[PDB]
Amino acid sequence: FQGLRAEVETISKELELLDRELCQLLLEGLEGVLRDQLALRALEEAPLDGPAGAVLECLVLSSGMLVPELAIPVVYLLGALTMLSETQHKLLAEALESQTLLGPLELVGSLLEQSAPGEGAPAWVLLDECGLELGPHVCWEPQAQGRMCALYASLALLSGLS
Amino acid sequence: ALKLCPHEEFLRLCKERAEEIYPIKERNNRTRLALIICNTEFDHLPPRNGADFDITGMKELLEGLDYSVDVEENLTARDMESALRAFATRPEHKSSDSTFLVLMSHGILEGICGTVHDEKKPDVLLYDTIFQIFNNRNCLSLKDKPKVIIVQAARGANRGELWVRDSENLEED
Amino acid sequence: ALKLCPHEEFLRLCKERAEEIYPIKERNNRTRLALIICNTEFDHLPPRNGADFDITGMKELLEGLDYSVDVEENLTARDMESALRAFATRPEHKSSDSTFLVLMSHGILEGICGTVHDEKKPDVLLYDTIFQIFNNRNCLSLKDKPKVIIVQAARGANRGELWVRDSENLEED
Amino acid sequence: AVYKTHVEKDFIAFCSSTPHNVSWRDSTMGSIFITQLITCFQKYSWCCHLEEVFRKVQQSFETPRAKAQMPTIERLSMTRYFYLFPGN
Amino acid sequence: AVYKTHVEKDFIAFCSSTPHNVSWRDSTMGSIFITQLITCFQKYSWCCHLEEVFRKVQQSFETPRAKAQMPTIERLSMTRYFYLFPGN
Repeated sequence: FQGLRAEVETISKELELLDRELCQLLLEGLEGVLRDQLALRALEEAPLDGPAGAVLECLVLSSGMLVPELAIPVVYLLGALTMLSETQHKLLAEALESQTLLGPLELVGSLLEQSAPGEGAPAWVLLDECGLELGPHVCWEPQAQGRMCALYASLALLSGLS
Repeated sequence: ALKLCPHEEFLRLCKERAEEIYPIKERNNRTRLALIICNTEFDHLPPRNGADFDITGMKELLEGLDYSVDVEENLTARDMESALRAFATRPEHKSSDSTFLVLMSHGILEGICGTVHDEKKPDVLLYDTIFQIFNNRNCLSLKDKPKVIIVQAARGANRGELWVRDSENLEED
Repeated sequence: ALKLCPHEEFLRLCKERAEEIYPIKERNNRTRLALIICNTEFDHLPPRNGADFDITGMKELLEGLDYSVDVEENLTARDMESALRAFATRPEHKSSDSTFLVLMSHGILEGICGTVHDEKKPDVLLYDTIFQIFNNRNCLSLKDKPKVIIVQAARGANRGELWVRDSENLEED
Repeated sequence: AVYKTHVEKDFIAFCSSTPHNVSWRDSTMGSIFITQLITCFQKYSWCCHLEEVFRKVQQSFETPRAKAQMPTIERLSMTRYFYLFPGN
Repeated sequence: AVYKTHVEKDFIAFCSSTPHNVSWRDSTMGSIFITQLITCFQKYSWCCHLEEVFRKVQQSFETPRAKAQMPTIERLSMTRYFYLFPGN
């Protein structure tokens, strides 16, 4: 967990250096990329417009060249988001629009620390999409570790822009 | 190379800007002193390789400005404080008109790091300590004389760059 | 009275020192803003008597320098911070070229005191907070524009006088 | 497009007293620091930039009439000279 | 007799980076801050005082290529201009 949190902070610290207006335009573009997976599949091949087009305008210069100091953090965020389902993606943007990322990030970090190896609750939804047995319930199944670690990165990186 | 000031402009400035500029001792009877402290090797911090180039450059520059340059390398916070108080007590400043203090090491916002500095074992010299050493109370030979403190120590771990709408072979101190 | 620079020297200076001086927006289409914060009455400190004369003097001076002067008095540390972000977010700075921030209160090496400040109950606005508010990250309308912070608050409270070999009716801030 | 810039730039702070020291202010006259600053601005703004005016202030504070204080400049990030050009 | 003087006076500190920020250094070329300061001294010492030379340094650090740095002046207590007069 400590090595995972350090791997997250090495990118979260470098995304705090992005501008306030650029963080809002990046957040607006990613919330738009949510609704349309047509933008998600084009990252591996990668001017354009739209949700990913707005994100593209955030990470290019006057000549359109990529900024590796800013493209790599976005590549790492998309790499942690691909391990999650579209239901988890849409619930993450629900937490984005509600601007209450402190609660779920705190709970995921507290769980992730303990695990060294209910119905109608988004966290439970979130945990049901992860693959846990819901009903305290400290019982942890390792089959969902990677998605929860990717969820933690999908949470902390957004808090770095909050 | 370091360009020199012609004799005309030096004297004209001394005539027409007497009360606005700091006085100068006679070149014949002057003893300008400067001090350089530079920590390059550490036990828990990456090495500051290449600082030797900065040491010789500053030393040669200050020598061109007619300064006797003292050099200290790789010291602890106690040794750095002791070296500073020893430099402040040297009597040649009575025959001097100014001084330079070139500090080069890792640092934080509070001050400059020593050789054996760590987050758990902090070995740091505060910037306020320097001004305390060279103020008019502890150093009386440099009263009413310029005191130039040129430091190179990063003061935070955050980069100092942003991004606004419209080489790479260097280490970080 | 405030003497003015003739138009000729203004135009010549901008011509011969273009890359060395900060640019100026045309006086006709300019919206220079300045901010004054001044705490005079406190709950645990004596009041900064006469401060207003300083208040009126600074206001008239900045108006002579073609600045629209907003004035705030007797705020808490939270209220002072809130007023500062509100001033930093004002859109007239996009049509301005500079800004002034005049703050008058008692202060500590760390910053400036509010109205409800005490040793056990500190109400203090930090200097670092100001730079955080008006840096290029939080304030983008004042990018590449001068930012003048004129403060009057002793930061140590230990008299700043000595004695070396060779009126008085005022309170202390 | 996007370009690189600094986080901190073009800053200048003029404090009434040196660190750990007292700033003075008179009940009948206001504060000495502000009074001298206003006087130096009235006399030198038309020909000296802001930083040069701050020197004229400090020049007036060399010998201490009665109380002794020295205004100091801190966190100076300006890369250019700021001429105010009064009347322009 | 005995007279009054200030506790702090005639100080000037030139730091390689703004607060909370990183200073850079190249193995083969030394440090960017020291190299620029030395170059500005070689080019402007004979006609510009110490503070004016420091401005020339900051001007060279205005627009930033690759990594961005801004050397800042702090605790400026000088009441006069310090011309070095190289060669005199």
